[PDB]
Amino acid sequence: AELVAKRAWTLAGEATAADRPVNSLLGEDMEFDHVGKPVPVVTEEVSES
Amino acid sequence: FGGSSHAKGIVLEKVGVEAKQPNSAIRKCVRVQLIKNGKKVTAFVPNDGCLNFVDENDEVLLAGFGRDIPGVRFKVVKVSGVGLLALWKEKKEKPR
Amino acid sequence: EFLRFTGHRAFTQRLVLATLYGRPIHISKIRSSSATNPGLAPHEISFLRLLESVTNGSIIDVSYSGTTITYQPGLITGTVPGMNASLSSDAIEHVIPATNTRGITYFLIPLALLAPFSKAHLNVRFTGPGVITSATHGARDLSIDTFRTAVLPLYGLFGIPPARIELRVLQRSCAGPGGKGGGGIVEMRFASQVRLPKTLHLNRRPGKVRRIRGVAYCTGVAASHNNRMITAARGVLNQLVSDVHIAAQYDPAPLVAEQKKKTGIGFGLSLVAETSAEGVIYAADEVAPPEGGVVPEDIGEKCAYQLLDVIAQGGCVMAASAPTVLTLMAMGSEDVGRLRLGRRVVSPELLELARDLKAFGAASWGIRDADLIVSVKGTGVGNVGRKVA
Amino acid sequence: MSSLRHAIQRRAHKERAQPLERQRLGILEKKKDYRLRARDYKKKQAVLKSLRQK
Amino acid sequence: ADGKMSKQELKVYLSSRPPDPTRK
Amino acid sequence: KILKTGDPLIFSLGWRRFQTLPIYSIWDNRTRNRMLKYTPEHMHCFGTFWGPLIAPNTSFCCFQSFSASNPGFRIAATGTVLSVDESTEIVKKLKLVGTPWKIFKNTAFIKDMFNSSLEIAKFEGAAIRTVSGIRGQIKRALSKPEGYFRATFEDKILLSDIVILKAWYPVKPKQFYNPATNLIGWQSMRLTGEIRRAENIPTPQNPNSTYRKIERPERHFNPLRVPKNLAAELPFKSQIVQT
Amino acid sequence: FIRREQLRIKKEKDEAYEKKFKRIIAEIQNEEGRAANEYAREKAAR
Amino acid sequence: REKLKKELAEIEERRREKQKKEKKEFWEREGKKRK
Amino acid sequence: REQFNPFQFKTNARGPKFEVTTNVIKGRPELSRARSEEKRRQTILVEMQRRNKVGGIIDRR
RNA sequence: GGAGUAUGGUCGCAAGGCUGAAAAAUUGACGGAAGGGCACCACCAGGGGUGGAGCCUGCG
RNA sequence: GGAACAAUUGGAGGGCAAGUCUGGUGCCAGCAGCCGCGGUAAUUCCAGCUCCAAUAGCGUAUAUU
Repeated sequence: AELVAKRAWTLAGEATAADRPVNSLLGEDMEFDHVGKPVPVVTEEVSES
Repeated sequence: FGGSSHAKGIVLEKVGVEAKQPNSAIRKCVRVQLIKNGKKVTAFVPNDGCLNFVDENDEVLLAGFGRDIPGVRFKVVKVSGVGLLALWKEKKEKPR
Repeated sequence: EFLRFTGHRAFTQRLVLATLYGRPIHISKIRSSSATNPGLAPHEISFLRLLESVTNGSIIDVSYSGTTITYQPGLITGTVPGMNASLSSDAIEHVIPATNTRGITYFLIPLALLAPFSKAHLNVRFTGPGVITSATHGARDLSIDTFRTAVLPLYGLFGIPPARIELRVLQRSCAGPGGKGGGGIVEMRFASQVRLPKTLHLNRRPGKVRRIRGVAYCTGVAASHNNRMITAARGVLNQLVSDVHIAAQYDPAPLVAEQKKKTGIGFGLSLVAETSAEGVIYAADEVAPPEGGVVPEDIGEKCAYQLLDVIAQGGCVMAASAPTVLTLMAMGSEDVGRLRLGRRVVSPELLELARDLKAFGAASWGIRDADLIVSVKGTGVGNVGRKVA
Repeated sequence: MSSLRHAIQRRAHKERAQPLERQRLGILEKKKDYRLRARDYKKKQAVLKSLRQK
Repeated sequence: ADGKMSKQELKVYLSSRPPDPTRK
Repeated sequence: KILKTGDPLIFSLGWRRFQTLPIYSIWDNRTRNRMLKYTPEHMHCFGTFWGPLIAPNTSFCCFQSFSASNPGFRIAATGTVLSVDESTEIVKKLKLVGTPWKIFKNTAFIKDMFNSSLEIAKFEGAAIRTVSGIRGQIKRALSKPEGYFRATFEDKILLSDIVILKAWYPVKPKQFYNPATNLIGWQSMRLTGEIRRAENIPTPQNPNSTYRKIERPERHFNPLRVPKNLAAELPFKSQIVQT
Repeated sequence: FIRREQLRIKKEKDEAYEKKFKRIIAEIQNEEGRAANEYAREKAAR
Repeated sequence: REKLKKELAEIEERRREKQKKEKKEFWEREGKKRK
Repeated sequence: REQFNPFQFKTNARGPKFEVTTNVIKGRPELSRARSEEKRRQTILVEMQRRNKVGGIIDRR
């Protein structure tokens, strides 16, 4: 039944915001690249150094 | 090497198994130990696909290699007594 | 769950053999007599922590009592960035809690014997409050240098190269307040795995013991003390041997969280004797009593006498390393391993190792004379996972 | 080399086409189209630039 | 005192590397 | 035939024989262990199944069924075993798609990708990329229509384009295990295709994924357009002459 | 937090990677070229 | 024209390589004569 | 020291919108973000390591 | 062969702990009184925000 | 009557993606690429890409001459 069943959206290639439910992305746990450097959080060690 | 035209040797380890570029020669290289002298050398396979067939501790016939890493002098020709090129054209299977 | 054990003796040994076999076991009645502190001991539970950490896919449960446990072994993998850690050369952290008395080597020798049977390397980093580095009075646990230069050359004999066997200390430490305490950090990089180690034949007599080396460590005290220890020990041994040579080493102090506090004060000395025949080595250690303050000369005499006793008693391998080399010879290939043991050297611990291996189901030991030549039949399992390229 | 490759190796990829529920917005711009756009836009901005130069 | 061994014996003994068995 | 991942598959390896579903991956360029959808014809790949463990470098063979009524070549596949573990690290690609809502010079809003500002601010700083090959970055969720967001790009993207995010999502195989005990009699799992013909189910087929023959109309551009004040202030030698 | 962590991890990982392969190709090319030079000199005397 | 020009680039590369071959052969042979 | 390096912390410049009498630092960005980053380490860095780790110590005591 | 340049690996030194966390000054250290110059963070003439209620980025 | 009564062996080359990998003062470049979103009774693709050699014989290794 599962093999003959429709693939989940997590394994269908594209997942459009029409396809999947709402908060499903926060529920998940994935990986992605980034681009760029975020700023350095000026913390105690930065300051005291 | 020696006086022979070919050499039989033992696959140590396909060094360059962690490769990034497919057709790089450090992908295609493999350390072998030529049997009669028990010596470690390294050789090239002509193709990455054939590198997928070759595994360890298989007897390897190899010969000279003459025409980004110039200096490897040998190239593997037969493994476990079967022609690598015939495997690569999918003519025969490999005896294991 | 399937195999069962009883008592608390040879806990690490039973455990590591269950790892090495993948036999799911279940042990009962750890501390049944002790109504005071029944169940586990803290070094044991940190040991279980470390085992779960280093391995993968293993399941371990401990009773509400804490006195019965059950363990489904997974695989020996090591410092992996996918599951365990972040990088390849990432070091896996291990704290052990402050209420530890037992030895670092008491953690190491099981880890040391298991780790050449991993898929990738091992990168353990022992920190924590209870990281003693010295010998214990305790169960007379080994010290770091003793462990290193006393058992790792044996892996060199077994086929595992010391070239990629790596152990380094950064801080050393004694017990301090009672048996508990510690503070010295260590890290070990077992970088040599093998398919199957070499099955070995130590059968020739280790007759002419050539020399003696050793190491005096002092952690918090003046170096005059370990100097005096060298004087004492050479006064014992120079009637036997010219080439006795002991390095000395001084560490200021380890400092531990409560704000921090100095601990691990003490000193001790390690003796190793080296036979001209092959890698045959006799070791002993002595450590000052953690609250005592006895004379370092007496400690030198004591360690000297211990070395002399193992000289008299040991056939080739000493009793401390006996379980190790036996287990490795067991995990050697499906052949005969031939060790030359001495008659006095047999321990109830060694007999227990025999018994529990027989419970595991690998083959047995044949015993003929020459001291007693023991021979084992290797089960030839080796590591289970390895990325054969 | 070129003789060390299969014919199915030598075979091609075909480019995908615009989703048929979206042909309203013209073609699906891929790398050919992109670079032709940026060719013309770099050129015409460089000509504007040399003009403000003068 | 004569315990002071050598730089070489130091390097083989107290260093991170355990001494191999198969050397002289 | 070539064979699909997740399909049943009977393996002859060691003493045992056992029916399982494998998970096919490549080793992308020795990076990330990417889950295939079909096995690569005339190419080695990496499979991962769930069953008995064997010390490595062991040969094995492989079949789709033991039917005598197979017209030809009942064997299907072969190779050696490479490694064993628990909980492999399989990944498959995931493309999170939007479509541009408005397009300014650089910064483009994108709408139909997300269902919440929450999901966006999880994917803060996200490495986004239009099909045409313009790179770019997701920077803030847009507030007034819930689920739209702001992104900063490398040129003027086009309302024609589709905004795709590349991500990598792990898969794990299923832990089914049939010991194909032939002599006692035993249940074989069936294949998806005969399953579809049996249960009278058409194979899923996408109008949006079937390949098509594209017309490329030959692009020309508008002529150069230069502003009023510029053609005023410039010096004689280069003024524009217009009739 | 994932951005700082991923940056640190990625930089370090590929740095170690390229270091490893640089050393590997140095070893192999040096060995093979050394042996090639020796065999060339040996044949060259003949 | 573009096909021929690229090919001429290839053949010039061949010429430069053989020139370097001849050059280092010359200076190898000559250097021993100057030792 | 804590005073004349006031930027160890935040306060409003205004003083109270309403004086109420019954018987000023407003919280520290630096320690706050520091403590939090330690927590984000000890949870999400640890898990992001342990992406794919199966099984564990079932301690009931 | 020579001269450079890189690159990696080898080798030796650096790599032995009276020890156990928290000054310089013939020139310097610190004031004080007077006198000047300045400033919508001073005086003076005014002006104008915020601070009252709602909305919400941000910050704590 | 070619989808066959089923020519081979070498060499060189060109064309490619909602793919991958690496480098950087943005679009560039490099290597490469059966791996592409879907889909296996589905696809009908450069539809059998181009050219050189030998051809029922030829290639490669080493020794060479």
